[PDB]
Amino acid sequence: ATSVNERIENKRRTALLGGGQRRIDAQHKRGKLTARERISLLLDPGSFVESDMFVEHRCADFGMAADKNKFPGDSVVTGRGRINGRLVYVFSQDFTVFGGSLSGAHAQKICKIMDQAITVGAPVIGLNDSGGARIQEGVESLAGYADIFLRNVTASGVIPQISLIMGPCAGGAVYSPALTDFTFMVKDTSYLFITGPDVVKSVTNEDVTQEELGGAKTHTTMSGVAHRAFENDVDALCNLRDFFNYLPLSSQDPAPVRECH
Amino acid sequence: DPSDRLVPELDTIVPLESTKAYNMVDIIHSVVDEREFFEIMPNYAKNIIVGFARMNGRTVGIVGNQPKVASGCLDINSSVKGARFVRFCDAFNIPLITFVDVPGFLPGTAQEYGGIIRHGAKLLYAFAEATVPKVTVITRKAYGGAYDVMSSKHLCGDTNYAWPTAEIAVMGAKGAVEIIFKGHENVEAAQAEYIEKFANPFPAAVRGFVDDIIQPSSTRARICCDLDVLASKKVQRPWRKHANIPL
Amino acid sequence: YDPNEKTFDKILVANRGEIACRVIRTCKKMGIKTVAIHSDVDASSVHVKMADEAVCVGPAPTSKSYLNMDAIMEAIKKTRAQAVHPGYGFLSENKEFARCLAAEDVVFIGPDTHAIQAMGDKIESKLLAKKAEVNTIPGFDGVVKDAEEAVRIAREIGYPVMIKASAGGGGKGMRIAWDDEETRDGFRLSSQEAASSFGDDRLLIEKFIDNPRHIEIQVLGDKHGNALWLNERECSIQRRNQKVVEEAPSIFLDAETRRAMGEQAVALARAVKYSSAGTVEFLVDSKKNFYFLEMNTRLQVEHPVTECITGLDLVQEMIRVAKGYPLRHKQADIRINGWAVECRVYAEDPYKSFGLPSIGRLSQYQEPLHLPGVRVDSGIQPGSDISIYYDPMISKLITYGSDRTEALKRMADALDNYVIRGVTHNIALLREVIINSRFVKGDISTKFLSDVYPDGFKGHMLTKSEKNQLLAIASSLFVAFQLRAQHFQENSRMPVIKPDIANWELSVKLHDKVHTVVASNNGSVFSVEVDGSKLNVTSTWNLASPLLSVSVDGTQRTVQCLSREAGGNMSIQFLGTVYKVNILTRLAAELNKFMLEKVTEDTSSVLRSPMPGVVVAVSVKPGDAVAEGQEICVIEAMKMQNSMTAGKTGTVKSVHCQAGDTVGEGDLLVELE
Ligand SMILES: CCC(=O)SCCNC(=O)CCNC(=O)[C@H](O)C(C)(C)COP(=O)(O)OP(=O)(O)OC[C@H]1O[C@@H](n2cnc3c(N)ncnc32)[C@H](O)[C@@H]1OP(=O)(O)O
Ligand SMILES: Nc1ncnc2c1ncn2[C@@H]1O[C@H](COP(=O)(O)OP(=O)(O)NP(=O)(O)O)[C@@H](O)[C@H]1O
Ligand SMILES: *C(=O)CCCC[C@@H]1SC[C@@H]2NC(=O)N[C@@H]21
Ligand SMILES: [Mg+2]
Repeated sequence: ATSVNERIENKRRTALLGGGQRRIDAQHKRGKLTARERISLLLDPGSFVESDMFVEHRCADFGMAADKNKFPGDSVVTGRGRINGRLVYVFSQDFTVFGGSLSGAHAQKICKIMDQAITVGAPVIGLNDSGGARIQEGVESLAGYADIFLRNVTASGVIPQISLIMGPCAGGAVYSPALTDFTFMVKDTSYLFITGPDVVKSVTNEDVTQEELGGAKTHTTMSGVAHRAFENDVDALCNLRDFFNYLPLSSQDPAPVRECH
Repeated sequence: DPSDRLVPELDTIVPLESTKAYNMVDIIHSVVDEREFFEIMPNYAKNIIVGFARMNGRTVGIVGNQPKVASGCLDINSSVKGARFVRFCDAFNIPLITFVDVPGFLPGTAQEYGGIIRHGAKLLYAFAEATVPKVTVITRKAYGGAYDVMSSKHLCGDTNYAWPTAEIAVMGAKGAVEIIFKGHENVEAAQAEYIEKFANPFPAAVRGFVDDIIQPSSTRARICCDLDVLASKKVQRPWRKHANIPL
Repeated sequence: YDPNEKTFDKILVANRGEIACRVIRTCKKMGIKTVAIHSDVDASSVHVKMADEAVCVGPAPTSKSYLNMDAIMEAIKKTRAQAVHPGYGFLSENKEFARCLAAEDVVFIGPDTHAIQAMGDKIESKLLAKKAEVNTIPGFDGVVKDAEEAVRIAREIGYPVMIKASAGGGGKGMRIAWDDEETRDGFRLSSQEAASSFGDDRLLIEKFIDNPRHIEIQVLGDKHGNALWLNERECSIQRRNQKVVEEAPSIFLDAETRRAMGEQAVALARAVKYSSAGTVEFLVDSKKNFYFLEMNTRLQVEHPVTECITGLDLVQEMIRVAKGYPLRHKQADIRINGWAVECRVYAEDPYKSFGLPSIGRLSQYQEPLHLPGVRVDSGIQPGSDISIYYDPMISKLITYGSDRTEALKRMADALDNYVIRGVTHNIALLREVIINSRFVKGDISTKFLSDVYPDGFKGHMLTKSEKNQLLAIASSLFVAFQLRAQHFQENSRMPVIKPDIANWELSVKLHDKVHTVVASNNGSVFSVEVDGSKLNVTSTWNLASPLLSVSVDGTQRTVQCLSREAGGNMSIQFLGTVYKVNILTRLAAELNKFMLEKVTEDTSSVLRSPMPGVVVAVSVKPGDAVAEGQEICVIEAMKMQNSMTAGKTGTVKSVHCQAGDTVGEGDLLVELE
């Protein structure tokens, strides 16, 4: 008798249920969805293959050596699927686990997915929702950010890249959507800034709130960082599918041709 | 001009306290041959330094920060000013030499309303796309994503060095202490241990993110020998008509 | 340098600069552990790293770092130092320091408290000298209380009489009068200024000596009652009553007068019971008459130059005396061996009032240690900084030789072969003094600098031949740079076709004149024709070394290229002085006549705030006419303090920004120029 089977079920249920039911309820309280159902809505049903499900972070400092600070998946869901029959690679970030802060495993999974996509020659779609770099990791988060930036720069002009912010993205994670071809946001729930309002108050001594500092309207009306805005997530995902129906799979293929009437 | 000339004057140019400012143009004059430096745009966006110089007779590109102006923080103008020069040096096979002293990006409402993200991405892309050999030296400061934007090791950099007074950290010691040990509500000692173990270049050195920690007086010799070695660099990239600059 | 004899094991050096380095050298050569102190600023000095342990003493100002008694007290207690060395200045004269050190267990390297107390005041010193049957300047006895006393005394001593401020000193408080009404107004002025200077208000009347020579006498004593006079010295070239050029052997005096002065100094030292190294100063007139004036109870700054002529180590002997051993020499064991000349290098501008303090950071620093018979005593290294709280002292250059002429030539060569970049120095003045005809002949006095340059120092007046040499050297260097610019590497795709120009026609502008120069290259030899005159300039033509030696018509010259610009401007240091030239081709010179003269009158009155940072403090006082050597204020911004320091003379018409004043960028701070 081996307990290596019930362990698989426990790990799978922990990955599917995220970081707790209370955090999921808080997420739904603000009218914001979860990563797995986002991926299910975006991709065709029955065609999503998940990879790197059992990956865990290797931090051993500031008390995360205990079990209470250990979560499989590490606040990111990656895999491949099909949209209207055409292959695509997609990654989504989970705000439930450590606020979506990026760590070694998170960046490693993204880098592996991007490497597979550039090798095969398929587009990349990213749903960005992260609180920034993991503060306790140290230089590891900086290394992950730099590697992701390098892979974003390398793949530019070879395969299309799309970013879709659904939550508060701050810190150094804001430079990855800026290096992609197109950027979209969601009204009243998505934010994009480098420094928080508290730092603004501390430094320049001028009163400002988060919404006017990094809201969807600010970046979509007179800032030129985002391309379009959507009121909620389902309509945003439907429009993202419609837009992806336009783009070719790679720079080596001609513009798509569809039946006309 | 000998390539192994020592520069003992740099052993104390960096103040021991972290609140004082200094001139990077002095260091640039110290390192380059015959102390000749053709500065580009000297009166525009004075928080960054770009220009043309020679090392062992070979033309090189110089990029660095100016802590005397705006504490060396990056802003909208300096981003494009450095990015265009880096791209031009890339286009014609000119090596790049980098001096890093940055605490982050300039904050406020004007920079965010004006689109600081696009120009930061401009500079980051200009450094990441580089194929010519690059040597980077860290003098005092490297905080946040500015360290990655400033030609870190993970952007296909060649060699990186750090002075003994340098240090690499995610963000400020005070902020890190107040955001990590929130429940403990005791920052009297925690700050002391945090600055004792992380306010030094050792966490980056032990991970291999920087090659060695060198004395400031051997910077010219190290850069000269590295540039001589790295003259035959060739790197291949996937085919494409052109890439997408974030302009 | 015998180490067999047992001496102290640890020594403390409570000073800074070159003297600390010399003391550390002397103790290291004797195999003695050394202890050093330093302020917060001087944490990277040569003397703090050249020693072994270091003990901070306090902040930057000298009132709290080197004059702070308690800090030194715990320094000795922690280091368990068996001895202490004051150097010169600072606490080398304060008697309370000596007594408190000698109280518990610590020996003080210096004179006893009684001797310092005796020769610490100008009134008792002259009385003791008169009791010591040594010659003294005739003058009034006692302190004059009113101008009536002064004038009646002036009846029997004459008009050339100088009213002197009793005690204090520092080259101030001496006023010259020649008339009864002049006497009374000078007495009133001295009485008024005595309170401002020191507050003692005691006044001294003494006969002025016209055209005096300052002859310097060195004496050494012990605790066993033995005194030696180590020849003499002459310190006559002074500005602001401070010596700059010193000569160890005196050319004025003969053996008889030297012996008489030495015997008088030894007798005075015996009367005072001096038991350390000390000095006695005399004034000698034209008629070979000498009078006593002041005794310094400390180590003299001019000790190395009198060590060169005798081969004796003053610090070693003084340390041994402090231990208790008697002297190993006799008065018949001291002889004069050759000649020695010493000049003092200052971080000051010799173009304004014979010297004005300056600040900066040294980028290049090299000493001519490879030249024959050159000794350098410097407490500076490349990368060092010159502050405002201390002496602008840089280095002491000492040369020796078989006679006066060889020593002077060697010192001139060393001055020409000395590299300092970053701060302005007085090397030009020092090199100009030693080549003067009067100084070479030997007719100098305390007022030598006040009459040879009535309008102040202007530089080196170069003759026609020297002007031609300078023009030829500048043209040769310009053509050498132009020729070096054309040496590229092989490309194998587009070969380079070098131009075949033969003769270079140039136009050189020096001062307010234009000279036509024709230059030709024949390998490593240049043929230059300057207005008909023909000269040949040859050298190795190294364009990277700071020092370049050239041969102009056989004569060997050393030049330095301080600055060079593509516009034709060039700064070259020739014969010590810095000359600015403008070199252009004939076509460029002809075309430059069509350029309108650019006028830059500007306003330069309102000093708008460079950045929105808040002015944390304003060190200066409203309404200041200070030219240089001082900053204005410090501005705090973005966790950083930035200072709008100005090296330009800006008159303060009015101060608009005070301490703790918030100002945005573009706001007038202080009305300056
Ligand atoms: C490379 C660039 C850098 O060096 S960035 C340095 C970090 N500077 C910062 O200001 C911290 C970044 N975080 C933020 O700015 C804000 O929290 C933002 C991103 C706006 C999040 O908004 P908000 O929805 O209100 O967060 P929250 O109050 O719900 O917090 C919930 C959990 O999220 C986590 N979180 C957040 N950021 C990080 C981070 N950088 N690293 C690790 N964890 C992070 C928090 O730990 C928090 O957890 P908990 O539930 O309070 O226990
Ligand atoms: N009776 C006098 N007659 C003519 N000149 C005098 C007379 N007394 C002083 N002087 C001049 O004033 C200056 C005195 O200098 P000095 O005796 O060194 O003062 P000091 O400040 O006590 N020196 P020191 O303490 O050793 O640094 C000299 O230049 C003298 O020429
Ligand atoms: C002081 O110790 C640090 C607090 C101020 C933060 C400043 S603001 C701009 C720089 N960017 C960053 O992330 N920290 C720096
Ligand atoms: Mg005197």
